[PDB]
Amino acid sequence: TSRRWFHPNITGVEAENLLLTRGVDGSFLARPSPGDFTLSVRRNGAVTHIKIQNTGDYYDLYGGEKFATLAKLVQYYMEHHGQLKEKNGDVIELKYPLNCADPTSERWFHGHLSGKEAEKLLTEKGKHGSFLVRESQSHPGDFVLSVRTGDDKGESNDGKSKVTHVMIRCQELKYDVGGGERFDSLTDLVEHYKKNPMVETLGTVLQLKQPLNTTRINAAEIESRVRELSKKQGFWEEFETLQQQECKLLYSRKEGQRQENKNKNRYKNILPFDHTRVVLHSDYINANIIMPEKKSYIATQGCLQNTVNDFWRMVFQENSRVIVMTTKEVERGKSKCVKYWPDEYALKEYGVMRVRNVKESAAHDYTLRELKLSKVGQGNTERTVWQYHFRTWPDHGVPSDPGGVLDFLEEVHHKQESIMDAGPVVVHCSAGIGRTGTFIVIDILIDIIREKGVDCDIDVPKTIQMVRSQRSGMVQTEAQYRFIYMAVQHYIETLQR
Ligand SMILES: CC1(N)CCN(c2cnc(-c3cccc(Cl)c3Cl)c(N)n2)CC1
Repeated sequence: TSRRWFHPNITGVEAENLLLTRGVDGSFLARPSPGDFTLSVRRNGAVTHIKIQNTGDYYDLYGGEKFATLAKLVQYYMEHHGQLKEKNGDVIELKYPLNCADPTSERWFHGHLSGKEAEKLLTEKGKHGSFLVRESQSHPGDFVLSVRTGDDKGESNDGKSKVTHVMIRCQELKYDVGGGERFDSLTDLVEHYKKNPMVETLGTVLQLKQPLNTTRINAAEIESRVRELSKKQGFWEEFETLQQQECKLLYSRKEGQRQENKNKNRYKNILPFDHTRVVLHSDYINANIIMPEKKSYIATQGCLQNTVNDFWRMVFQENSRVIVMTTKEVERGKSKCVKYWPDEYALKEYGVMRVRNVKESAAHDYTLRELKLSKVGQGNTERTVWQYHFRTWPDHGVPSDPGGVLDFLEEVHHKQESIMDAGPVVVHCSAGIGRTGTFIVIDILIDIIREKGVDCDIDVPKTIQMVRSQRSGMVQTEAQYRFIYMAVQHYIETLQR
């Protein structure tokens, strides 16, 4: 569970060179291509490149299956759960992950950074255990590990906290700390000294507890940050650093893997976490609760014809009053969601549930439907559910401008507020992770902003990671990540005007 097999800055020829020179039959590595990826596997003394497409909904292993994360794909195939057979029939077997040495995707690596800058950052934002690695300014080629140790966090003036700088020599492509073991990369060195902290001569234990947070920003300055991330790419490096931490979120999904529930998932290997699974009071639905660390969400898949009734049971049980569909019924020739709502003015029964379609309202980017949900046998249980069906989301990538999405979310939020103590807001697309995660993260950040104003801190990676711990693969592509950033920027600018 390390994910050292993903090389962010490698190309096809370099991957072939690595697999043949420093590898053996069974060695594999994943690499990024424009939005797609490649799994290069050594077999029979040669290399085979399998394409992995991710347009925004899921990872598509050509000749394989759909996955919410590259980590889960590699796990699925290494552990023999599935066999990556080729069109010929011969099995392509993953065996030995060829570890990468590039640290640009590590949370704690800040190349362009001086000693005084790093010490100032640690004094300001770091606490006990906060650490970072930087390039040595006095020794070109070597590095420096700056670690803080003390009692409290912040720029204290009592001598209880302090910053220590440990030199890291890079000799013959191997990293050491002036003596002892020589590690194959900065990552191995950092992990070793995380497990086995250094002890100073007088007792001080240099604990590498958490990396120094460099992503939390004040909203007012997002503009600058965006430019700082636009000058490889800033957005790309930050999103890849976020992806690197996906192997720490492979939680249990046994309920979705049950044989009774197989037919209730649109995609086989995209399942809900057990600890945030939506339980029905026939208890299974591919849905998860998303709770920001007041308004909660339900992230779920597009309805299957055999799950519409369970979907409406969920909406009723959870007392949800707002639904957000971010996909049309068919995309690029494939079906992504079954029509689960009645035609305008019509009334339809889904199992024990009943749904009237009172009125519809066609907007530029979306359609609003005022449905009335009730339970057959008791009319007192009639309630109004407002379905906001977004229709102008491109089949590939993300919108070019976030204004439509922002007004959409603003209306959704006002509607959710109009109903007192309303249940979670249901949000779904196809697999319920890509567009769903993007919309939910944007809604969370914009709610923070609207409540606390411009004078507040926002952390996009932290929010996305908190949401990913509740459903696998929330926010799928770097395009959606940059779109989140740009939508926050646009909302800040509109509020400032
Ligand atoms: C310059 C650099 N090499 C790439 C950007 N940078 C960072 C920092 N922190 C995060 C972060 C923040 C909160 C949660 C999670 Cl999970 C993550 Cl990963 C991040 N994604 N990138 C630092 C190193």
